[PDB]
Amino acid sequence: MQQKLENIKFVITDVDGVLTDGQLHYDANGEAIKSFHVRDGLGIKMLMDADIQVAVLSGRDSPILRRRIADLGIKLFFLGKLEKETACFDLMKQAGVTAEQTAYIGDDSVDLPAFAACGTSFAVADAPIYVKNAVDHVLSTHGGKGAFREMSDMILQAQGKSSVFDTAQGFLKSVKSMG
Amino acid sequence: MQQKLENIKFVITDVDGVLTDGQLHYDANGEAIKSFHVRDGLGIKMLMDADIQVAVLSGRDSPILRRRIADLGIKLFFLGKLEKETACFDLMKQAGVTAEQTAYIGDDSVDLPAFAACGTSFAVADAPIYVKNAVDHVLSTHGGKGAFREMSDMILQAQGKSSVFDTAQGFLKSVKSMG
Amino acid sequence: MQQKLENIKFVITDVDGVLTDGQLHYDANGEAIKSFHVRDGLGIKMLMDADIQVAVLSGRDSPILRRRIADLGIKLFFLGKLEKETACFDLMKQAGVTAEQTAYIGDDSVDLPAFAACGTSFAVADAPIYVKNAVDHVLSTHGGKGAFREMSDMILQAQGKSSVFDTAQGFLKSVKSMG
Amino acid sequence: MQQKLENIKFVITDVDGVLTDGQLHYDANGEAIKSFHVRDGLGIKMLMDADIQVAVLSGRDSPILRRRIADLGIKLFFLGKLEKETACFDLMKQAGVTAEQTAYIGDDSVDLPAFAACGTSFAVADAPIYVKNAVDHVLSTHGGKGAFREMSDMILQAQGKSSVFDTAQGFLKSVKSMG
Ligand SMILES: O=C(O)[C@@]1(O)C[C@@H](O)[C@@H](O)[C@@H]([C@H](O)CO)O1
Ligand SMILES: O=C(O)[C@@]1(O)C[C@@H](O)[C@@H](O)[C@@H]([C@H](O)CO)O1
Ligand SMILES: O=C(O)[C@@]1(O)C[C@@H](O)[C@@H](O)[C@@H]([C@H](O)CO)O1
Ligand SMILES: O=C(O)[C@@]1(O)C[C@@H](O)[C@@H](O)[C@@H]([C@H](O)CO)O1
Repeated sequence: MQQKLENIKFVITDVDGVLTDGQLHYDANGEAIKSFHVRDGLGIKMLMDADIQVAVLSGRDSPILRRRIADLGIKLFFLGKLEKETACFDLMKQAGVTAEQTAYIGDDSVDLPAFAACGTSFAVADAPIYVKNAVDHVLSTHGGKGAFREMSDMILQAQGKSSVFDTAQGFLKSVKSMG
Repeated sequence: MQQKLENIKFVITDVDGVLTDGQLHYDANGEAIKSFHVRDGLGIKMLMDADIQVAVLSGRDSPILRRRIADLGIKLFFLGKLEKETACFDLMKQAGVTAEQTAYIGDDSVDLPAFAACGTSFAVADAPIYVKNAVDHVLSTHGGKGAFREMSDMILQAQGKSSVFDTAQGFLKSVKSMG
Repeated sequence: MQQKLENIKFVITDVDGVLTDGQLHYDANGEAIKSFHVRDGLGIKMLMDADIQVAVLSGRDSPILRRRIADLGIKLFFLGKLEKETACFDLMKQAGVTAEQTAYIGDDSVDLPAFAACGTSFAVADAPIYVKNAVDHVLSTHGGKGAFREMSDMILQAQGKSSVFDTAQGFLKSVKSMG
Repeated sequence: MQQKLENIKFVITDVDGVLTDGQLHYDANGEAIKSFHVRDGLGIKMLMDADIQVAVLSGRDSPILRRRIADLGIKLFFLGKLEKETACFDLMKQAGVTAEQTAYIGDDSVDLPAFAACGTSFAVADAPIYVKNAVDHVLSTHGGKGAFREMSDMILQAQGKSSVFDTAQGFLKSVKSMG
């Protein structure tokens, strides 16, 4: 993984079952709550601060997700988008990066075309076998439990930028970019 | 399981403890949130697209559940229905299928008559022993964690229709029927 | 456990960490959602139908809990009550039963006086060691995951009344008392 | 741990991933629900009653968190505070205690400066390796599942004050200070 992890400048993430644990919390009007993970959020800020852009690609759209996106300072994203191959290529163009500079993390069949578009692919731990087979690296953490952060930790460390998370002094240098 | 799985044209599912993990999220006015699983939802759409109808049978009713049902394009259902044997037979009549073409997935005693009505029965992994004893197949996944999708995956693969989930090209052929 | 389980006519249950998993879901105004378990609810109805009364004893009170209590047909209860010894004795008096006819299920220190008041005591699986030490029986299921139902199943079976849950015909005889 | 645990007079806790399991439950307007743990709450009251002050230190702020803080009788706290070293020292000054009388419990990189400021540090069980490496003691319980209570139990027992939790009589002596 080292040689691909080293050249990542852009990360695209699916939401449901990656940034969340797959649960859709309905009320009478549809999605009412989305549950994201706090250590994921910090990982997102760490990547951005380390000159790695972050994008969101989801087959669902909601004002809730759009709010979490704003909270995190995420700029590039396509929502309600079920055909994800063309979506990935469009996001890379906006990011000013190539496919081999791009990493994608997913959990289900809808992500299979995204895995094909991006140079590096990750699956969350609770992903089905046919998804795990299609990615470069299967993560040890379940979706919505820090799976993104585990990935972001890997990418940063590969590029020698682990101080932001493994030392008090490293964190307290990018602290203005953390929230 | 192959010979029964091959002839399934209709799936009836219980909600609480199957499509959910059994939790009822109350507020002051009763049920306030229901949590469904995203990979279950995709499995539901995949079955329908593969000419397998899907129905919901629940001993509880709520505007929340009725919304999730609408979101998924599910047509046939009986809610607030605790006597489930007659309910299953009525649903099969509406579906235009027979009992041996019908599969049911449940988690508790209330589902025991449904298991008797349908030709093929599944239990979620966290079902009690007396429920596991009564079904044809006990699933490895807990309710609300993809138990339905595990079943739907099994049914499709038995009928040679796994491409919709295990290949990017298969998924990107039924993509208009996925949401 | 058989000889005590056989003579139980009354069950008193704690809420947080027994009927729930211990989580308190706050909004700005305090408790906003309480999550109960569906298989617990059915167990509650089964006990009542088998001439075993059910009571709730909680150190917290909320309109949410009061709603779930009404939904279940539970009549006897004391809420916001942190001194639970006197509370248990008062509930037994209302139930028309004795201490050796009474079972209590708890998860934390506040339940320790309740264990002392009632003849039979249960601890949920995730209870601390000092709680497990104080009860007659430690359950295998975690609080809010069917711990009550596991107990209710035990009590009924001890008294020869397991048909209501382990047979379709048994369930479909008390079906009007199930919801 | 005994010699440090014995002289603790002040505990500072992080919220997300310690008092909660790391999940941020968004609606359209941001954080909509925070989930705390009931056995944690009792541990908080037990510490305070045993002349150990409790403080909250979080990089996030919300009316929800401020409500839970009020519910628990917690007085000292700094919210929305991402640089936590100076924050810890300020809290100790308000508490009238020293650094070697102070214990901190965290789960992520943002807590690394807090670990350095306080004499005794704890990590929740699901904390990353670089956090576990930085603390005096790694807890066996996951964040939001009683990790705080496990710590509070340890501190009290070290100081000979375990009766409040391991005996009915001990609990029923500080019962007015428990809620
Ligand atoms: O919202 C989050 O997920 C995030 O990780 C984001 C960060 O901005 C950071 O604020 C962290 C906490 O505030 C750190 O204690 O929350
Ligand atoms: O709501 C869902 O559960 C579902 O699985 C349904 C599908 O329509 C699909 O939209 C999927 C996601 O949108 C795929 O990324 O959500
Ligand atoms: O609300 C429940 O927990 C309960 O178990 C109660 C029962 O009344 C019953 O209705 C069951 C479901 O309705 C059975 O499918 O819900
Ligand atoms: O809100 C809680 O977490 C707390 O633990 C706090 C305590 O005040 C106590 O009231 C307990 C329950 O009320 C005990 O049954 O709740």
